[PDB]
Amino acid sequence: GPPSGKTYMGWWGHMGGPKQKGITSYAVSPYAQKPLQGIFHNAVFNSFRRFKSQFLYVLIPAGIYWYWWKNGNEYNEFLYSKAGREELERVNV
Amino acid sequence: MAFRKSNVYLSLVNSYIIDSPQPSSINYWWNMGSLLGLCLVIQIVTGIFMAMHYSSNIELAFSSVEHIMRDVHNGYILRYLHANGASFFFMVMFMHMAKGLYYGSYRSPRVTLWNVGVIIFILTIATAFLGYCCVYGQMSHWGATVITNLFSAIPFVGNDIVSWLWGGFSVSNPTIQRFFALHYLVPFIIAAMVIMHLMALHIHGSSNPLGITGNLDRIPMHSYFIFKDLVTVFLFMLILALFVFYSPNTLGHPDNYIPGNPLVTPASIVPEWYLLPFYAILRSIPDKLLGVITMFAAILVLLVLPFTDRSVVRGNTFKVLSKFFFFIFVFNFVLLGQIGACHVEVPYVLMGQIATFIYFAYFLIIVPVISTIENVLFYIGRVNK
Amino acid sequence: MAFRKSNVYLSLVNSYIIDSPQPSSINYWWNMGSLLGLCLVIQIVTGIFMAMHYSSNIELAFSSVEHIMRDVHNGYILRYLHANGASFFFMVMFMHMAKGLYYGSYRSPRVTLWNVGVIIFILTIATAFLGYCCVYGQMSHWGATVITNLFSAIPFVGNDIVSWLWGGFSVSNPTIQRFFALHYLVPFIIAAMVIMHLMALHIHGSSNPLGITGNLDRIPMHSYFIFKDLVTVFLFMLILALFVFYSPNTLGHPDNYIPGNPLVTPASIVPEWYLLPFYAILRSIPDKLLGVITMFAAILVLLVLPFTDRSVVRGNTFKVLSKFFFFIFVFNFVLLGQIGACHVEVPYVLMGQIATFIYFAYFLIIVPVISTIENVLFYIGRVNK
Amino acid sequence: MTAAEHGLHAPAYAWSHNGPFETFDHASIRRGYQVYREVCAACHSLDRVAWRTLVGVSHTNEEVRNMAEEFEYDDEPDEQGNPKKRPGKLSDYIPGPYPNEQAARAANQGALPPDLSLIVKARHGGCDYIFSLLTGYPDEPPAGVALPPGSNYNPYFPGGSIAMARVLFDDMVEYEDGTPATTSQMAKDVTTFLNWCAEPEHDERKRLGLKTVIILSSLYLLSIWVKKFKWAGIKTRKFVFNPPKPRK
Amino acid sequence: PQSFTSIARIGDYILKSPVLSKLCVPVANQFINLAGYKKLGLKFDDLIAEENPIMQTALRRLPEDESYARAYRIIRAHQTELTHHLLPRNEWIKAQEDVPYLLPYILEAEAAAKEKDELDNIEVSK
Amino acid sequence: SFSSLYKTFFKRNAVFVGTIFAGAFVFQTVFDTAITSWYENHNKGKLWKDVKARIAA
Amino acid sequence: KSTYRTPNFDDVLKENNDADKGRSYAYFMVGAMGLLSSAGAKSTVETFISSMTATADVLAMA
Ligand code: HEM
Ligand code: HEM
Ligand code: HEM
Ligand code: HEM
Ligand code: HEM
Ligand SMILES: COc1c(O)c(C)c(C/C=C(\C)CC/C=C(\C)CC/C=C(\C)CC/C=C(\C)CC/C=C(\C)CCC=C(C)C)c(O)c1OC
Ligand SMILES: COc1c(O)c(C)c(C/C=C(\C)CC/C=C(\C)CC/C=C(\C)CC/C=C(\C)CC/C=C(\C)CCC=C(C)C)c(O)c1OC
Ligand SMILES: CCCCCCCCCCCO[C@@H]1O[C@H](CO)[C@@H](O[C@H]2O[C@H](CO)[C@@H](O)[C@H](O)[C@H]2O)[C@H](O)[C@H]1O
Ligand SMILES: O=C1C(O)=C([C@H]2CC[C@H](c3ccc(Cl)cc3)CC2)C(=O)c2ccccc21
Ligand SMILES: O=C1C(O)=C([C@H]2CC[C@H](c3ccc(Cl)cc3)CC2)C(=O)c2ccccc21
Repeated sequence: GPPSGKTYMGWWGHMGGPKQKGITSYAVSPYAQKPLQGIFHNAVFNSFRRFKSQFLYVLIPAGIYWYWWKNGNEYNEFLYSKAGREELERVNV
Repeated sequence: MAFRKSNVYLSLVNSYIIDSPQPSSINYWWNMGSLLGLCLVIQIVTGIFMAMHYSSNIELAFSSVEHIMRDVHNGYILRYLHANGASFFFMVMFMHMAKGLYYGSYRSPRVTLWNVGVIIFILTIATAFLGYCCVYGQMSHWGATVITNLFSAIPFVGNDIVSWLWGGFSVSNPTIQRFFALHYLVPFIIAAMVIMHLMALHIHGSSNPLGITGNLDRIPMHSYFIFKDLVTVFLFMLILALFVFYSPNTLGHPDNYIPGNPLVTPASIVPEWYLLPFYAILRSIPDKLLGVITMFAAILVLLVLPFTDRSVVRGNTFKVLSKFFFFIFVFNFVLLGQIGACHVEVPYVLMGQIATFIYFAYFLIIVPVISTIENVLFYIGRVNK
Repeated sequence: MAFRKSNVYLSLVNSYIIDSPQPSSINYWWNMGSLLGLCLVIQIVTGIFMAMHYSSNIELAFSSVEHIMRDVHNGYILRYLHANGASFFFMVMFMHMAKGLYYGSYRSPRVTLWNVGVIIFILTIATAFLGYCCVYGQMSHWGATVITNLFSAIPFVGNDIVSWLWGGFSVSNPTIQRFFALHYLVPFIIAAMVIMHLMALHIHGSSNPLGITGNLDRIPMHSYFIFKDLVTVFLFMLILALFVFYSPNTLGHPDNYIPGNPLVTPASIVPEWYLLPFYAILRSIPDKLLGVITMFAAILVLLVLPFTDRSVVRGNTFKVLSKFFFFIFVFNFVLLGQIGACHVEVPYVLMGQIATFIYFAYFLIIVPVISTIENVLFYIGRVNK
Repeated sequence: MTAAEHGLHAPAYAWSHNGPFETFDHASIRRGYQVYREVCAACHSLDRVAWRTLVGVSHTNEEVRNMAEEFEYDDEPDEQGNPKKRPGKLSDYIPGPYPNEQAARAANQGALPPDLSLIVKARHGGCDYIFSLLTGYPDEPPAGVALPPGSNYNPYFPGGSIAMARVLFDDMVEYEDGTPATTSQMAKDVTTFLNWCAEPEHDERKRLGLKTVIILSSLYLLSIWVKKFKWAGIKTRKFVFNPPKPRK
Repeated sequence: PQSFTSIARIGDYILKSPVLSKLCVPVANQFINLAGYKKLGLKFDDLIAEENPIMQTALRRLPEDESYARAYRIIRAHQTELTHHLLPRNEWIKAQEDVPYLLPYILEAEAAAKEKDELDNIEVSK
Repeated sequence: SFSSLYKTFFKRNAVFVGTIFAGAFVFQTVFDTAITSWYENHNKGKLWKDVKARIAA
Repeated sequence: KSTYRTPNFDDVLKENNDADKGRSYAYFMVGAMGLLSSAGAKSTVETFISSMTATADVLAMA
């Protein structure tokens, strides 16, 4: 194995990060817990929070886009209708 | 040491699939490359098994696929899986590329990682196109005419290139036969390339839905993500099962059960969905040479993204102004696609034009602007003086 | 550090082709794997380029190759190169496998290295056979009958396997078509496998025509061997040029310019030369099941070679009794081949039988014997008491 | 696009097979073949369908052997080197009315009647659009629409001008089972038969589809469960911070 | 890679002008809220992407107990983020906390670099 | 799934690779049994078998 | 605080009715997935292989 180029990742025991002191972790065996850890009840009060916190950032842009869609759509059905052939002969040439 | 670590072969297996240190915090978005490798494998298995009964002669071509449909045992399952799968390949790949924009994966040290995926994406379009030209229905023969013809756009030599590339006067027989052969070749090139793609991925490891450093809380891909990835997998197969058995053509164009005919283009030229947004961009340009260029540029521009992102953080996650336009971008891109399906009628053309602008402007203009602003909001939005 | 070392991609390139530390003492024998990789590349390029004009339908099949011959521009060069090249592939590969016996490369730590090449050698026979069945001349249709039929030798299920594998009553159309498709697939498997083969090679590095440790006088593959390998390369192309333009069929069987016919086997059944020594071994056995087994065993037995070599040194180089039988082995193997060409007449059958014995006895008997003796000559041939 | 160039949208009739659990109506298919045989065979090839393929679907082994031999396919030359006919076998493909593209057009004012074997997929809407173009030949080409010589009007075709004249006229087919040989019953059948023709695998395809999903769904839910289990230590994992005396 | 030295220039200017400052900072304040990040115990200097030399001059330099601090937050971040939740409301970093603890060094180092860049290409007039 | 009804067979170990394959082998017949039944019934009258019934020639 | 001072999983941990339901539920989970997977993997293979049995349009027993 020749030299390797330095990066920002290493493997365990030299992962690359800064030198941890102070934190203390605790966990419990996946056997040692309720099957269905926390389902329904209060785990769903979040299925509306994970929603709220973001929806606008999608809806607002989806909105802008879906109304713009509907508009010229309507507008096209018109100028290709009877009631529209007028405007057509003008807009189109 | 353990054997899987020591062996020349199993050490790779271990170090990319078992003992790999992943950020502890990554979510189901990251399951896409996994599900990407799964499609490529579905493409290659079902393809080969089908090729065993395929004929690439311009006569037998259209029929032989009907042969695979009417005659070969489970052959219809072979086709609907190949075809629907190619689509899911493309969806999943967009979602994979999405994820990379949103969390700003394209961003150093991951540039090469990113860049290579742009090569893969290119090769996957090249691949799937050829596989389409191999059915030899209507959409096939005319698809194959236009793509061959993109090369005329090349100054001087351009027509000849096309003639060559055709092996004669028209998209004829020496054409479907090379399109079959090149369809065989290329998927191995994707796989070749998926390997360098995974090598880049490997030396830096995955990012996170927080755009901070992973190196403080890693966990090993086995058995978490191996099991996590298994959830997206089955789900993937389910929807794919749904299409394949119940909606086998809810994704294809009926013009393609018509034997290709070199004298008569249809009058409903809708191309593949995953292709539409480019068809749109192409059409948007009333000039031949420029139009071509702009279509290709629609994909290349993806390479500036690490320079134009001016930010100081990777990720739209803590980025309101960034999120917002990011979904304008997504939604533009879908609209652009709707534009591809509709006729070159009004206001559609002009709508098409505006989206196209929005498209490139997002990489080239919105992003470096917004991100520079967003740096400055981050400063004055706290400090004293 | 330098860039070629630092880059994710160029570091491999460097470490396997530029900066690799080779034993200082290795000779032109070692140029074989290099020249091996070159054939595999000649096989794959010319193959694909030919496939563009090939049809794998049992009708058009024989003709389409004539098409490639009479019509496709430089198409005859495409064929004579594909075909003659496959042969040179096989020569060079035997010489490569020779070299490995003689200098006792098969010998730890290089077992896996060795073993994998046995897999490659198997896949190359599988590959080239299918490529033959794709001409669909006489030798093709009957070659393809017998190999398909080796599977009947399998207890019970054996006939069905063959029926399956045929896709019908005889080596028919669903056969040549799968034989074409599998011919496409497999060479990528060889290449896949050449990579693990080169990985094994890499972690131990090459041996030497002295069977001692390299680690005291290494030099880097660039620019010595890169240039050394270039000498064997051109020379290789020269003889290949010689055949290809002047002796294009001095290596093929004329029965194959005859369109295959399922009712009428010829009466001169000479199979390919690189295959002959096995044809011989096969025939040598008046029992069907056993005969098959012994043919396959003729290749597998190659895997015991690191156990039966009892010696204490790697290499026939300082080994008189070893050299001697080693060339009996080579020369047997060639004779065995001559036996394959001649009719099952006398004394040929009985000569065939004796060579076959000599063959397996060389791995299983001569070698561990001789080498154990040779250990003891090495002791008493010096020391006092 | 003017609603005239597009063609009128065929409506969502409620077919026997629509739905995830619905085999064709084989009785219906059986009728369509007669409606096929007596009416449209006059002009339309059905070349990618083979006699045997009918057996077990619309008919019985002889029933299809009978039909089969009513036609003389080409057959290998005698010992002299001169042609011969022969009846059909079940191994055969139902022969086209015409000997080539030309005579098909000669017999139709230069129109090329589409081979029907794949029609229910080579058209948008398909089953519906097939029914509707067949029960949608209205009496007269709407006020103002001026129709060419040898062309009919249909709202369901694009730009109405269809080179195929109407062909369903109540009872022209003698429904062997004894059903109202109407035009909306003559039609609904050839559609259900033509559906089959382009999608023979159909009933198995949903059968297997059924299995695939039930198993695959279960795997999905099963996989999920499993995941939360293996994650359970990481999910409920809980840290704490205690700053440390400054000395290093 | 828009420069911090450059964000300083712009953001200092805006902070100084009582004209600008009154217009901008309300929004900026509104922004560094909508970000969500102080709800994952994150100070803003935590977020700064590190895979580049300057930040690695700037973390090697960052006082010990300060790095232990960073650390806990960064792990607390990930941990919570993966729990698909937000912290106990009273664990959130409070508006007075989100202080540019890192920014001097980043600036300290940026400065140092731009200097060396210059001093590598310093020309001469005779 | 009840802790008694499971632990009976398997005590406190998972399923074993071969028992799996065994179940798989059995399940695969038991399933294609059920589902092919429920489907032939759901489509009663419609099957060519049901139509072969009435129709005579 | 002291490091021994052990956080609360009383929400997560099950009441001591049985320290063996969180194992038994899991194994029937992992196990029935194991089962079905295989059972599917089996069929997937069966399918491609049978892709090679004689096409529907050949068996000319004539
Ligand atoms: C054959 C197609 C592809 C395969 C097999 C593939 C595979 C993968 C895999 C397995 C990962 C790790 C899991 C994940 O992060 O999603 C990944 C991540 C990534 N991919 Fe791909 N990918 C493909 C397409 C692409 C494309 C088309 C691009 C860009 C145009 C791309 C760029 C990236 C980047 C930058 C990451 C790092 C994401 C992160 O930091 O989490 N990939 N890819
Ligand atoms: C990246 C991998 C692949 C992609 C994206 C891809 C894409 C496609 C597409 C879109 C079609 C037309 C499908 C249809 O509408 O019927 C097709 C057809 C076909 N492909 Fe592939 N293909 C891939 C790999 C392969 C491989 C490895 C083979 C091996 C022989 C193969 C063999 C075929 C054959 C014989 C057809 C014609 C039959 C059919 O259309 O279903 N493909 N391909
Ligand atoms: C695709 C076919 C093959 C390729 C591309 C290939 C490639 C190579 C290369 C490049 C080398 C280094 C140069 C040399 O030592 O000759 C090598 C050596 C070696 N090969 Fe192969 N080879 C092939 C076939 C085989 C086969 C068929 C076997 C055994 C059955 C084998 C076993 C070995 C061994 C044991 C060495 C080490 C030789 C030494 O110590 O010098 N190879 N091979
Ligand atoms: C290890 C690599 C290969 C070997 C050893 C091999 C072997 C052969 C052989 C012995 C023949 C019969 C040659 C003759 O007597 O005319 C053949 C034919 C053929 N091969 Fe390959 N082949 C290989 C790779 C490929 C590849 C990658 C392709 C890609 C399409 C290909 C395509 C063909 C075609 C179309 C033919 C029929 C035309 C001809 O026979 O020259 N081969 N192959
Ligand atoms: C069940 C009975 C029949 C059905 C379902 C049927 C169906 C069709 C269909 C689907 C088309 C395709 C037009 C399109 O959708 O674009 C067509 C066209 C045509 N049909 Fe028929 N047909 C039937 C009977 C007949 C008969 C009896 C004749 C003449 C004796 C005939 C002559 C033609 C001709 C000449 C065309 C060409 C029209 C064009 O090019 O637009 N058909 N038919
Ligand atoms: C850094 O983070 C990671 C991460 O690294 C990985 C690896 C995964 C897991 C992802 C993967 C394992 C994806 C890997 C993708 C691949 C390996 C794709 C490569 C696929 C190929 C190269 C296809 C090659 C296929 C063949 C040769 C099969 C063809 C053989 C055939 C057809 C034989 C059949 C023929 C006959 C005649 C029977 C993650 O989820 C992840 O996220 C946390
Ligand atoms: C330890 O000692 C060594 C040693 O290690 C090495 C490496 C060498 C040098 C040997 C080598 C470099 C051998 C390497 C062999 C290979 C790299 C073979 C691998 C070849 C492939 C994997 C083939 C793959 C080919 C393709 C994908 C090409 C196909 C592309 C095509 C056909 C495009 C054309 C199509 C169109 C439409 C234009 C030595 O000489 C040596 O001795 C001292
Ligand atoms: C790609 C195609 C895949 C096809 C389908 C694969 C099916 C996989 C089935 C494998 C079953 O493999 C099974 O795994 C279980 C763990 O759940 C193993 O159980 C083992 O570890 C468990 C703990 O998890 C212990 O209780 C037990 O004492 C031990 O034997 C067992 O040895 C093996 O019998
Ligand atoms: O006219 C076209 C056309 O222009 C495309 C388009 C779709 C996008 C293609 C494309 C090629 C390369 C890239 Cl990198 C992206 C998209 C270019 C051809 C088609 O796919 C098509 C299909 C069937 C009939 C006609 C047509
Ligand atoms: O009868 C045979 C025959 O037996 C072989 C033989 C040659 C060696 C083959 C072989 C197969 C596999 C291996 Cl690992 C080695 C050799 C087996 C078939 C032929 O190649 C052949 C070619 C043309 C006509 C007839 C025949």
